[PDB]
Amino acid sequence: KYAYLLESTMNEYIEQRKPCDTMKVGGNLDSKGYGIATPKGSSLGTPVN
Amino acid sequence: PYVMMKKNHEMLEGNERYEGYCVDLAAEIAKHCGFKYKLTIVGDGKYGARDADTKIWNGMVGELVYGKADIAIAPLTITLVREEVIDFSKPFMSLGISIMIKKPQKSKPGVFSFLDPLAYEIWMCIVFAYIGVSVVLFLVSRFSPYSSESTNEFGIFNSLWFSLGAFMQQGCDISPRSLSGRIVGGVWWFFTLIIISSYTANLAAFLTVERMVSPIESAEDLSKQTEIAYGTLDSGSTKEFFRRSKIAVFDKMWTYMRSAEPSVFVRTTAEGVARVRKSKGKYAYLLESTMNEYIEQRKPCDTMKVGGNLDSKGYGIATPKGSSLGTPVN
Amino acid sequence: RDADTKIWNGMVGELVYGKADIAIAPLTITLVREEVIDFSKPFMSLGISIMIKKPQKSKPGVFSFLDPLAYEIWMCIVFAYIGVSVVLFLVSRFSPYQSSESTNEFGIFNSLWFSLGAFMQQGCDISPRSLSGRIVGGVWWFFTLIIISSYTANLAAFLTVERMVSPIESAEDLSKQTEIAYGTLDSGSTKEFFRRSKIAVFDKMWTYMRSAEPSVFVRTTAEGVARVRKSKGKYAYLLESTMNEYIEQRKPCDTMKVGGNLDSKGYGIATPKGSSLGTPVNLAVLKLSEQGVLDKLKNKWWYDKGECGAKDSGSKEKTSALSLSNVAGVFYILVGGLGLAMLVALIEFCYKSRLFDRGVQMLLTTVGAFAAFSLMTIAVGTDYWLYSRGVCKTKSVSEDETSKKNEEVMTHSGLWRTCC
Amino acid sequence: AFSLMTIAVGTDYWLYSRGVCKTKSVSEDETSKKNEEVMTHSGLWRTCCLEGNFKGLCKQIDHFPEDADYEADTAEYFLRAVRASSIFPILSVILLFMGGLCIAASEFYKTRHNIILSAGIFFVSAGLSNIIGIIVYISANAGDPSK
Amino acid sequence: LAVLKLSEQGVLDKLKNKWWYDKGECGAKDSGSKEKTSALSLSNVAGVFY
Amino acid sequence: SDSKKNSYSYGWSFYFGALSFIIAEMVGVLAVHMFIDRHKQLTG
Ligand SMILES: NS(=O)(=O)c1cc2c(cc1Cl)N[C@H]([C@H]1C[C@H]3C=C[C@@H]1C3)NS2(=O)=O
Ligand SMILES: NS(=O)(=O)c1cc2c(cc1Cl)N[C@H]([C@H]1C[C@H]3C=C[C@@H]1C3)NS2(=O)=O
Ligand SMILES: N[C@@H](CCC(=O)O)C(=O)O
Repeated sequence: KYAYLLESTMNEYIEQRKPCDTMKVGGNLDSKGYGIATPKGSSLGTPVN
Repeated sequence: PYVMMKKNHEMLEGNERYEGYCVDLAAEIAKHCGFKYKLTIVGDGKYGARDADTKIWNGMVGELVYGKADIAIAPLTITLVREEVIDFSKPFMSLGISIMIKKPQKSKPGVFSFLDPLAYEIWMCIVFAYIGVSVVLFLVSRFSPYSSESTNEFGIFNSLWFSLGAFMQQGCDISPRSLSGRIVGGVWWFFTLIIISSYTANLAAFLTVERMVSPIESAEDLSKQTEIAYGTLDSGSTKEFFRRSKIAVFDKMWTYMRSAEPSVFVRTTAEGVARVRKSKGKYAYLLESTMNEYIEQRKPCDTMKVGGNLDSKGYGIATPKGSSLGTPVN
Repeated sequence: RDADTKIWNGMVGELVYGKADIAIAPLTITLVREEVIDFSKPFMSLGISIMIKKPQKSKPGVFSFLDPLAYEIWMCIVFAYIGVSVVLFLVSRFSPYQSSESTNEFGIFNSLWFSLGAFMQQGCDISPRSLSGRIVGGVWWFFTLIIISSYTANLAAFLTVERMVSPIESAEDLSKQTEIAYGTLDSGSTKEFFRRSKIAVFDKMWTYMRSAEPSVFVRTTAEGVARVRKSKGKYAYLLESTMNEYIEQRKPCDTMKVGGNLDSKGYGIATPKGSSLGTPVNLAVLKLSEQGVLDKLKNKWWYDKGECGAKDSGSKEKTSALSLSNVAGVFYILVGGLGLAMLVALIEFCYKSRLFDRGVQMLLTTVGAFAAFSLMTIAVGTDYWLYSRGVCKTKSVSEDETSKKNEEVMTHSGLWRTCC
Repeated sequence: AFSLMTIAVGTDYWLYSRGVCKTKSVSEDETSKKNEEVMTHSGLWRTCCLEGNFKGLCKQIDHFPEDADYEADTAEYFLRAVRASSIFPILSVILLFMGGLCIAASEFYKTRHNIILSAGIFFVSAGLSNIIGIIVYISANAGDPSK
Repeated sequence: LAVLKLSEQGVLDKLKNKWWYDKGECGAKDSGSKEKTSALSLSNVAGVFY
Repeated sequence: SDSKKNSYSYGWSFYFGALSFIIAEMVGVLAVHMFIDRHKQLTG
C-alpha cells in the first residue's frame, strides 16, 4: 500500500538484494547523470573527460 | 524530427522556414545566452567522419573543425574521436544503437479458423468417406435379410445418422447387429478415432502457438544469420562504432558489413528506412533509437524495434575546440 | 621427395632451396617433412573422415497412425481385447441356479462388440447389467480411458515428424556392409593410412578397397565429391575433415560428415632450418590459439562464409495442418474395410440361399487343449524368446577385463538361459 | 456418372500448378528458366502450359521423376506405381460401365431378378474405387515442394 | 621425431584406444533423448494392464 | 541410440507363447458352450 519515489540506480540495487521483495515500475520521470568532478583549471579535466 | 522544412517554406524566409526539435532547442539556448543565429544545412548531408588515407573530416563535424560554422544544434553523437577535435556540451538526449526491421504483417485468424488443423483436401475426403460408409452400411443391412428387411433398423437415412453419430463422438440408439454390419461399423469407429484425435491434437498445437513474433530477438541473432542484410548510415557515428569495437559480437557484424555486396551502407536515414520497407524483411537497419522511435510511431507503421539498445550514447551541442561560447552552452 | 633424384618439390622445396621463408599453408606435419624443415605447433587439427550424401527427410509411413505406441503395446492391447471379451462372455453365461439362460444378450459375438465399442469410445447398445459382468465392463473402461488418452496425447506430432536416417554412424558400421561403397583418393596420405593399418577394422576396409570393381578410388578430391553426389547415397568417400566440413557448407548442401576422425594429424606453419623466424612463429601460433583467434578464423571461413546456412535454417520450427498424405493409411484401411464388408455379405448370402456337431467340437477341444499345452511347454522350455546383443562364451563369465566380449555379439536369450 | 468419370479421366485440367513447361521439359539450352515457374494445368497424364507464349504444348508426366536424390523406398514406389498406371480411376470407369451393362440388361432379360442387385454392387464399388483414386492422386502430389 | 613417428604408426592412437576404452565399467548411454518424439513404451503403461 | 543399438527382435518361442494364448482362449470359449449345451440336454 506504499510506493516510494527514488533514483533509479538505487532502486535497481534494492531490487537485487534479499528479501527480493521490491520492484521498479515505470520509466524514469526525469533524466539526470552522475559525472566525475574535477576542480576548475585542473590539467586532469581533459583526460578525465 | 530534429530539423524539418516547414510546410510554408515558400511563404516564409530566414530562420522561419525551418522547424523541429533542434529549432526549438536553438531558440531556447539563444534566449538564455543572448546571441542571434542563422540556421543552415550541411552541404553533403553527412554527420561527420574522417576520410581514410586523406585524414579530412566531412560533414557537420567537418564544418566545425574547419571554421565554417559556429555551433551545431544537431543530433550529433558524443564519441571519442569527435571529442578530440571539437568540444561537446552536456548531453541533451540519451539514446543507443538499435535495430529496425519490417513488421511481419500478421495473418488474422479468419472466421473459419477452426478448420485450420486439417487441410482443405482432407475435409473433402472425410465427407467422401462419410458418404461412402453410410451407403455400404445400407447395402449390407438391407440385403435380402431372410419379414426380411423389417428386422434391421438401418435404412439409408438411419445409416447416414449412425455414421454421423460415430464421427461427432455422440453415439446413437441403433447399432449394427449383422457380422458384415459390425465390420463396416467397426472400421468407421477406427477411422473416427484417428481423425478426430488428430484434429484435437493439432488444434492444441494451433491454439498454443505464440507466433513468429521476431526472427531477430537481439544483436547476436543478426550475427548468426546471413539471410538478412544489415547496414548503417555511411559517414555517421554508428558506422564508426562497429569499426572500433572489440566486442566479439560487434566484430562479427563489422566483418559482414565490410565485405558483403551490394553495399549495405546507406547515404541518409530516409534511404535506409526505405530499404527496410522494400526488401520484404531481408534488410535490418541499425540506427539510433530516438530516430527509431519516431519512425515506428508514424504511418505506414511497418517498422519494428527489436532488441535492446546495443549501447548507450548521447547527442550533444558542439562548438569548435576552444570556442568563445563553449562554457555558456554547457 | 622424388624417389631417385632426391630433390624436394612443392612448398617444402621452396623452403629448403631458399626461395621462400615461411609456408603459411595447409601443409601436413609429417615425419619426413620435419627432418628437413622445422614445423610450428599445429594451428589446426584434422583427420580422416567419412563423407556420405545427405539423406532426404524420412517421410512418415503409410501406417504412421500407430507410431505413438510401440508395437509392444499394440500386441498387448489385442491380447487384452480378446481377454476381456472371453471373460465377459464366461461371466454372463452360466446356468443360473426355461428363460433364465437367455437373459443376458452377451454371447461370444456380442461380447467382442461390447469390448470393441468401449475401446473405440463409441457407446454400445447393450450393457452388462449384472454384478460380475459390470466389473469386467468397469475395468475395461478404465483401461481404455488411460490408453486412449495416452495414445491421442500427441498424435499430430507423430504424423508430422521427419528424422534424418544415417545409413552409417561410424567406421565400424561401414565395415559390416557392402551395399554402400567406400572410397579414398588414388594418390594420397589417406590411402597410405590403410596400407599401414594393424587395426582389424581398417585392415578389413583395405582388403575391400583393393579388391573392388569398379574402382572405389578417385583421381581427385573434386571427382570424389562428385561420385558421392552422383551415386545417390550408395557411395561414401574418405577424406580429411577440414575439406569435409567445407564441402558440407557449400551448395547444393547435399553432403554430410559422419563419424569421428579415424586418425589425428595437424597443419603447421613451416620454416627452414635455422631461420630466426622459427621461434617467434612458434610463439605467435600459441598467442593466437589462447586468444581464440584461430577458433575465430576457423568459425569465420568454414561456417560464417558458408553458402549453406544450415544453423539458422534448421533452427526455425513450424506447426502445420495435417495433409492427406499424412493420414492416407487410415483411408486405405477404411476402403479396405468396406470392400471386406461387402465380400462377407456376399458369401453369407450365397451360403444361405444354397453341419455343426457336439461330437466334432468335443474333438476340437481335446486337440486344442493339447495344442495349447504343446505350444506353451515348448515356449517355456526352449530358449528363443529374444534376439538381442548379449554376453557370449568369449568372456561369458567376467574372467578377465579389457576383452569386451568381442565388443558384443548377437545372442538369442530365453526365459532362463542366454545362448549366443 | 459414367460420363463424368470418362470426361474426368480423359481431360487434363486436374491441377493448376507452377509446372515445368514444354521449354524446360528437356533441359535444351542454358537459362531457359521455365519462364519463372509458369502456371500449368497438369492432369492425370498430361501436364500442359496455359496463358503463355508456349501454351498448347503437352508432354507425359514423369511419374517416376528422374535420377534424383532418393533411396527409393518401397512405400513411395508402390504409391508412384499406382498413380502412374492410374489403376484406381480406370477400375472406376470399368466398374461404372459394368453397372451400365446390368442396367441395360435389366428390362431386357428380366425375371433374372439379381441383375438389379448386382448393378447396385457395381455402382457402390465404382464409388469406392473413385475415392481411393482421389486419395492416391492427392498423396502423389507431394513432389511439388511447398516449402 | 619420436612423437611424430609414434603418431604415424598409430602407436599414440593404439595406446589411447587401449587405456581410455578398455575399462567399460558402465555403459553410461548418455545420449538419452536425441530424438524428441519417443514412442510410448510398455513399461510406462504396464500398470494399467496389471 | 534411440532404440537402435540393441535392436531387440522376438523369436519363434515368443510367438508360440502368443499362439498358446489365442488357442487357450478359443478352447475356453468352446468349453463354456458345452456347459451351456449340457444344460440344454439336462433340462430340455
Ligand atoms: N578449433 S581448431 O581445431 O581449429 C584448433 C586446433 C588447435 C588449436 C586451436 C584451435 Cl582453435 N591449438 C593447438 C595448440 C595448443 C598447443 C598444442 C598444439 C598447439 C600448441 N593446436 S591444435 O590442436 O591444432
Ligand atoms: N587421437 S589422439 O588424440 O590419441 C592423437 C592426437 C594427436 C596425434 C595422434 C593421436 Cl593418436 N598426433 C598429432 C601430431 C602429428 C602431427 C600433427 C600434429 C602433431 C604433429 N598430435 S594430436 O593431434 O594431438
Ligand atoms: N547520431 C548519429 C546519426 C548517424 C548514424 O546513426 O550513423 C551521428 O550523428 O553520427
